[PDB]
Amino acid sequence: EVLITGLRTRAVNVPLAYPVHTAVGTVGTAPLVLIDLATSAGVVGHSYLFAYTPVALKSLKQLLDDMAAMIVNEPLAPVSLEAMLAKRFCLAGYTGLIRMAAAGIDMAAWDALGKVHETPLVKLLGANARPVQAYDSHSLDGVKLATERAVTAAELGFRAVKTKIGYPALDQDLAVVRSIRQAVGDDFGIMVDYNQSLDVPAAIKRSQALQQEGVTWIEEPTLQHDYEGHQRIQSKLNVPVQMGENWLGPEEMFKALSIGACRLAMPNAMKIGGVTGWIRASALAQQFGIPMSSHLFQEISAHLLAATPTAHWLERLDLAGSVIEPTLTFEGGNAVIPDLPGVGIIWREKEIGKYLV
Amino acid sequence: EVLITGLRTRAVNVPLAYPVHTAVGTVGTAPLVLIDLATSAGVVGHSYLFAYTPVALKSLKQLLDDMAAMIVNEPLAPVSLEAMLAKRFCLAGYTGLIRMAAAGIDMAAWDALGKVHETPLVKLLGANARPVQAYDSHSLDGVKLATERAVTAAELGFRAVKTKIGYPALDQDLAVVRSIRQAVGDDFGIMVDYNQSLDVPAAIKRSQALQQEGVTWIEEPTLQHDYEGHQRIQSKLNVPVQMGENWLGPEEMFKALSIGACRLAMPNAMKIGGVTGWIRASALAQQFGIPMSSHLFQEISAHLLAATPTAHWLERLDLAGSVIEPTLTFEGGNAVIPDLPGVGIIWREKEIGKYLV
Amino acid sequence: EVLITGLRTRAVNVPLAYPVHTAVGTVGTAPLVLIDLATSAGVVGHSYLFAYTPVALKSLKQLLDDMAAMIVNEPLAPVSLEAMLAKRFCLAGYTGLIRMAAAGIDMAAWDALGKVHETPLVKLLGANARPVQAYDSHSLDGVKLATERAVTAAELGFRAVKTKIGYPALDQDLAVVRSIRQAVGDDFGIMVDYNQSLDVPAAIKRSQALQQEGVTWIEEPTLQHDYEGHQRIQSKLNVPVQMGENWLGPEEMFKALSIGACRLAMPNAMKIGGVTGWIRASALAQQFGIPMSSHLFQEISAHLLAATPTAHWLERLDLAGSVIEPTLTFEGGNAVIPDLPGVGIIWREKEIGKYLV
Amino acid sequence: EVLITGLRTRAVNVPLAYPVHTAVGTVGTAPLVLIDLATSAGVVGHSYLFAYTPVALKSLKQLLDDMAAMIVNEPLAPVSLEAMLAKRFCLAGYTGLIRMAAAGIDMAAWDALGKVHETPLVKLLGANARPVQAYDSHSLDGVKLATERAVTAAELGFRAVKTKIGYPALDQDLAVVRSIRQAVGDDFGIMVDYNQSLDVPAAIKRSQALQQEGVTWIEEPTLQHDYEGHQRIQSKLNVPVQMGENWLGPEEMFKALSIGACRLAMPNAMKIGGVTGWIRASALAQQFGIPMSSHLFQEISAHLLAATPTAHWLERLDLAGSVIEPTLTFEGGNAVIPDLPGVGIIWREKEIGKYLV
Ligand SMILES: C[C@@](O)(C(=O)O)c1ccccc1
Ligand SMILES: C[C@@](O)(C(=O)O)c1ccccc1
Ligand SMILES: C[C@@](O)(C(=O)O)c1ccccc1
Ligand SMILES: C[C@@](O)(C(=O)O)c1ccccc1
Ligand SMILES: [Mg+2]
Ligand SMILES: [Mg+2]
Ligand SMILES: [Mg+2]
Ligand SMILES: [Mg+2]
Repeated sequence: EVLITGLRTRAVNVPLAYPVHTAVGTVGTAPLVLIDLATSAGVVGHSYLFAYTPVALKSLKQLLDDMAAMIVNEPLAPVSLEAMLAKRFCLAGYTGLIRMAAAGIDMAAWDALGKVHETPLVKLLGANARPVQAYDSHSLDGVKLATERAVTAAELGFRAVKTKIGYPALDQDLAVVRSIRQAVGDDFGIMVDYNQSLDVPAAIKRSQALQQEGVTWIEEPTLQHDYEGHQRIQSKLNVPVQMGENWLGPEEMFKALSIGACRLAMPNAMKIGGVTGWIRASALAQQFGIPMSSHLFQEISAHLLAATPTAHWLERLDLAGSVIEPTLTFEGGNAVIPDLPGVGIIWREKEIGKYLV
Repeated sequence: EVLITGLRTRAVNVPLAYPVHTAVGTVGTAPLVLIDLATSAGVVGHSYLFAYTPVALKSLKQLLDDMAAMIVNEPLAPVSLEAMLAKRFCLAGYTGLIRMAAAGIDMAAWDALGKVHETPLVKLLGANARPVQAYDSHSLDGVKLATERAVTAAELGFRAVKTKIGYPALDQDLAVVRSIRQAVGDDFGIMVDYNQSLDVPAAIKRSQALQQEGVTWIEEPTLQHDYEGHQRIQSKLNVPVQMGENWLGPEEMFKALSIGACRLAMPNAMKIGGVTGWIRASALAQQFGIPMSSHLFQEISAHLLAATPTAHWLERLDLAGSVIEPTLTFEGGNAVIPDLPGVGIIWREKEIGKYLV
Repeated sequence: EVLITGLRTRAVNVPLAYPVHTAVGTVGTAPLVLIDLATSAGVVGHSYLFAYTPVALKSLKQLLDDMAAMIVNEPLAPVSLEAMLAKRFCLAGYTGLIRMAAAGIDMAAWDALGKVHETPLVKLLGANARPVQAYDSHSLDGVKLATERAVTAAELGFRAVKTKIGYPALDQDLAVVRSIRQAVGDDFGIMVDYNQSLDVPAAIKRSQALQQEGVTWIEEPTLQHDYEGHQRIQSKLNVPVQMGENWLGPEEMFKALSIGACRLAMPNAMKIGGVTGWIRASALAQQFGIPMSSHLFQEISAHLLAATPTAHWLERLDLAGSVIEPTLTFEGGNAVIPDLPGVGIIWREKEIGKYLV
Repeated sequence: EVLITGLRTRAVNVPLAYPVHTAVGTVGTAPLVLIDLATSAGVVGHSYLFAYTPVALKSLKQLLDDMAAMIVNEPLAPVSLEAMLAKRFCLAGYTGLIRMAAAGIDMAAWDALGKVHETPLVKLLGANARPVQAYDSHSLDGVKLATERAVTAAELGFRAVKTKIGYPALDQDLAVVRSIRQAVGDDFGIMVDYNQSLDVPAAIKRSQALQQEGVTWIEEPTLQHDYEGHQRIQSKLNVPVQMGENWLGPEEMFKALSIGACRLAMPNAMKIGGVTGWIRASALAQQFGIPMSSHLFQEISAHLLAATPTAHWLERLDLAGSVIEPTLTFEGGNAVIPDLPGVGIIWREKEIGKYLV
C-alpha cells in the first residue's frame, strides 16, 4: 500500500564549532549526505550520513543515487527492504560504504514510517520517551582547551565529557586528564578516547596509569578490528574498555562480544545498520550483559536508546546542527526526544543551500 | 627517488561471453575500473578493478579520483603506501569499497615497480615463473549448457571446471553434477559453488549428497561472514569446504582460519589487499596448512600463486580480455606467466574507447 | 636467467669489544661464517652467520660447503631456493644448524638480488628507508660496568640499553637495575634479559619485583622452548614478556604466538629463515598484534624492520664490525640504512685475513 | 670414579641392500658416524649415528670432534652429561644436529655404563629381556618389488611389512597396497608411510580410501612439524595416524601429544635424545595412552622397547649391518636381545676400513 517513490540526496560540507582533533587525525568541517525518501503517502522521510572524510563524500552520494533504482516502487517496509539489499550485495560485500548507504536508507524509511503513523519513532518501536543522560564529546584539544571546554560543559549541566588522548607521551595523556578533573571535581565523568592509536602492550601500560586517575572508560585503545587484542587489554583492567563505533553490522558486533572483547559498547547508528540493525544489536547487548551507549547521530540515537534495554549514555556531538532544526534538546545533561512524528529531523533549506557541494 | 606522479581511471562495461549466472544472482556484462598509475620514472603501472555490480561502478571510480590526491608525490613504495592508507581511513572503515580501491592502487604500484626494474612481478617477489594448473570457471547454466561448457573445457585441455549450483532442489544440483561427470569421466575435477545461498542445516544435507557424487570442493555454502557456520558445515564433511573470495583484508582471513572455518582458501586479489595483502595471506595459509587458490584476476593471480608456498589452483574467468592483450596463456590447462616486466597487463586502447562508461 | 654460480665460505673468529657476559654463559670473541654467493650476473651476494659457540664453527662451515652443490646452477630466486631446501631436508630435520645454514644462503641471495637491481634491500621489499630506534645491547656486566656502559650509551644518543641479569640473588638483579636508572633517569629504557635462566615460579617472583622498578621488558625468563611456561609467567605480569630469538622458522613462532606466550617478539634473522622467513614472521606478528623487534644482524635487521608493519626496536650488537665497512650508522639512537644496493655489506678483506680460522 | 677419557669418531658410507625409496626422496648407501667413547675403566662404549643425507655427514662428524673437549674428564653419568650439554647449547639451539650429536654420546655412554656393570642395557634399565614383534621396513618400491619384498618378509616369519606410498595418484597408492594384501592374505600387517608428502585435505582423501583397504597405520601424512594439521587428519579417521620419527627431544613429543596429534608414536632413538630421552618419552606415552614403537636403531630399540610400558612394534631396517656383528636376531618375526653387556654393538673393524669417508 505504501510505496517508496523516490530518493533525493544532497552532499554538504557543514561547519561544526570546535574540530574533532582526534587521537590519530583531525576534522575542520563535516562531510554529510542528506537523504530525502519520498513515499506514495505524501510523506518524505529524512536521514543524513556522515562521511568521516571528504575523500568519500562524492563517492557515498553517487552510490546512493545509483541505488535509488533498487528501492523505488518497493513497499515502505524497512525490515524487508534491508533484507533485499543484503541479497543484492552479497557478492560485492554488504559492508563498508555499501552498508553505510543501506543504513541511511533504513533510517529515512523508519522516519517516514513514523510520519505515516503520525507517531514519534521511539513510540513506534513500542517504548516510552525518556531522557537519556548524555556526555559532551570533545576532541584532542590539549590541556588548556580541554579544560576550558569541560568547565563550559558542566556549566551547561553536563555531568561528563569525553576527551581525546593518545599524545606522544603517556605523561601528556595524564596531564590533560588531571587538569579536567581539577577543573570539575571528583563527581564528574571523564571518558577518554585513544582512537585506535596504540598497540596492545602500550595500551596496557597507558590504561593502567589512567585507571589510577579514575577514568570512566577507555575507548578504542587499539585497531578496531583487533577484537582479540582488545580482549587482552581488557583482561588487564578493572576499568571498562569501550568499543563498537566501527562495527559494520550486528554481525561484527556478535563477533567482538563473542570473545569478550569489551565491557561496554557504543554502536554507530549508520555503521550498525540504521534502526533495523540497532534493534538487533540491542538484543545482543542485552543477552551479553553489555551496557550499550551511542556514537554520533544524537537525533536518532535519543529515540533508539530509549528502546534499548541496556541503554547507557548518549553522546553529544552535533554534526548536523547547521542544517537542521534544534528539536533535540538537552535538559540538565539529559537528552529530550522531541514530540514530533518520526525522528524529528526538520531541514533548514536556506542553510543547506549554503553548504551544497 | 621514484615518485607517484598521477592516477588515471576509466570505467568501462565490458562484454564477457557466457554470463556468470550465479548461485543467487546473475551477470551479463562486466563493470570494471581501469587504473593507470604514473611515475617519475616514465613508467605507467596498471591494474583493474571488478565492481561485481554496475550499481557500484561510478562510486568506485569517483572514490579513486578523490584518493589520487593522497597518493601523488608519494614514493613508489607499495608497502609504505598501503600503511599510509590504512591510517587515513581508520575512522571511515578500511574495508569495503575503500579497501578495494586501495587494492587497485597497490596492484598498479607493484606493476610499475616491476617495470622500473624491467622484471616480471613474480620475479621481483623472489620466485621462479612456473605454470599453474587452472580450472575453467562457469556459472549457473543448467544441465545442458553446463554439460556443453565442460566438454569444451576439457577439449581445450582443462582438467577441471567449476560450476554453480544451488537450484531450488537438491535434485537439480545433483542432475547438473552427474551430467558433467558422465560427459567427462571420473578423472576430472568438478568444483561446485553454492554462492552463499544456503543455511547451515541445508548446506549439511546438500553437501553430504554431493560428497557422494565426488565433488572436488564445496565453495561458499552459506553467508560469507558466517565463519562459525562454515565451521559447522565443514565439521560434518570429508570433502573440503572452500572459501575466502569475500575476505576483505588478511585480517578477515585470519579470523576465519582461526576457527577452522575451512580446509581450502581462495583469496581475491582485489579484496585481500592487492599484492601486498596477498603476500600476507600467503604466509597465513602456510602456517595454517591451507592450500591456497585464487579468485578472479587470473593475470596477477598467476604471478601471485607462483610465490605462494601452498599454491593450489588458478581460476580461469577472464573478466578483462576485451580490453587487454592476450599475454596470459594456457598450456594444457596450466596458466603460463608472460615474460614481460610487471604483471604483463597491456591495454587495448581502441577497444577501451568502445566500452567507456 | 640469473643463476647461482658459486658459494664461498670463510670462518673467522672476530674480536668484539665487551664480551656478552650472558645470563647463563659468556662470550670473549665471535665465531662467524662469512658467505659469498656468486652469480651469473657478475654480482656477489653477502651474508654472515653467527655460531654462538666455537664448538659449532667448523661444523657450520663444513655444512655450507657441502650444500653448495645443491644450490649451484639454480636460479637466483630466494623464495624458490628456500622451498627446495625445505624438501631436501625434510628427513634430516629442516631446523637447527641446517636451517641456520639455509638462512645464510637466503640472506646472501636477497643481497645479490638487490645488487642485480642496483637497489637497496628495503626498497626491493617495497618499502621506504626510515630510521629505526635501536637500543644498545650490553651483557652481564655487574653493577659498576653496567652503569658505566649505560652512561656512555646515552652519551652516544641511545635512549635505552639492554642489560643481562639473573644473578644468584634477586637482590643483585635489582641492584644492577637501580644503578643504571639512577645514572640515566626515568626517561630511559631498560630492557632486561634473563637468558632463559629461571624456572617458572622463580620468573614470576623476579619479574614482579622488576615490574616495580620499571623495566621496559623481561626477555627470555625461562627455557626458550617452554612456550606454555612463558604464557604462565606472562599471565602474572603487566610488563611485557619478550621472546623469539631462538625460534627456528616462522613455524616455531606460530606455535608460541598461538598460545599467547608473549606480548613482544624479536626474531633472529638467521634462525627465522633469513629475508624469506622474516617476511613471513612479520605477517604473523601483524595478525597477532605483536610489536616485532630484532635480534642481532643489525645490518639486515635495519632494512627488514622498515618493511615490518609492527616494527618496534632494533638491537645494537655489532658482531661483524671488524670485518665489514661501517655503512650502517646511528643518528641520535636511530639506525640509518645506507644508500647502497642490497644490504650494504662490504667486506674488509685485509682484516678478514687476520681472523681466518 | 668413572671418567670419560676420550671420544673417537669415524664417518662411513655403508652399503644397504634395497634402497629406501621414500615417499618424497630416495637412498642408495647409508651415511653414518660411528662413535667410540673411552673410559677410565678400560671399557669402550659404542653407538652410531644416521645422517639421512651425505650432505650432513662431514658436518655431523666435525661437530662431535669439537664436542669431545666438553665431555672428556667428565664422569660417566649419562643423565648428568645430558643436562650439562643442554645448558651449553641453550643459545645455539639444543636441537637439530647438535641434539643428534648429543644423542650419539648418550647412547655410547649408556653402552659403556652397561659394560662397566657387565650387564645388558635393558637389564640395567630395570627390566627383563623379552622379544619384540617387529615389522620389515621397505621403501617406495612399486607394485612388483613391493610385492616381492613382502612375500620374502613373511617367508622369513615377519607378520607385517611397512611400505612407502605417496604416488602421484591415489590409485597407485591403492594398487601397491592391494597387491601386497593379495600376496600375503588378510592376517598380515600393512603399515604405510606417506613420508610427510601430502597436504591436509589430500591426506584426508587418501587416508580414508586406504582405511577401506585395511592398513595397520598411516604414518607421517603431512609435514612433520604441523601437529595441528596431523590432528585434523586424525580426527577424520578410525585408523591410527602414526608419528614421531622427527621429534627432536621429548619436548617436541610433549607438544604433539598435547594436542592429540596422533594415536601412535614411534620415536627415533637418535632424535629423541638417546637412552636418556627415551626413558622420558616412554613415560609420556604411558600417561598419554599412546602405544610406542621405534624408528631405526633396531639394536638399541630392542632393549629400549622392553623397558617401555606401552611398547608396540620394533622396526626392522638394518642401516649398520655391514659394520657390526649380527648380535641382534629375529626369531619368528620377533627381535631377540643378545645376551651381551651394554647394547651388544660389536664393530667389524676390517669392514669399517672399507667404507671410511
Ligand atoms: C572521537 C570519536 O571516535 C568519538 O568518540 O566520537 C569520533 C570519531 C569520528 C568522528 C567524530 C568523533
Ligand atoms: C561464482 C564466483 O563466486 C566464482 O567462483 O568465481 C563468482 C562471483 C562473482 C563474480 C564471478 C564469479
Ligand atoms: C643476550 C642476548 O640473548 C641478546 O639479547 O642479544 C644474546 C644472546 C646470544 C648472543 C648475544 C646476545
Ligand atoms: C620411511 C622412513 O620414514 C621409515 O619409516 O623408516 C625412513 C626415513 C628415513 C630413512 C629410512 C626410513
Ligand atoms: Mg571513539
Ligand atoms: Mg565462488
Ligand atoms: Mg636475549
Ligand atoms: Mg616414516
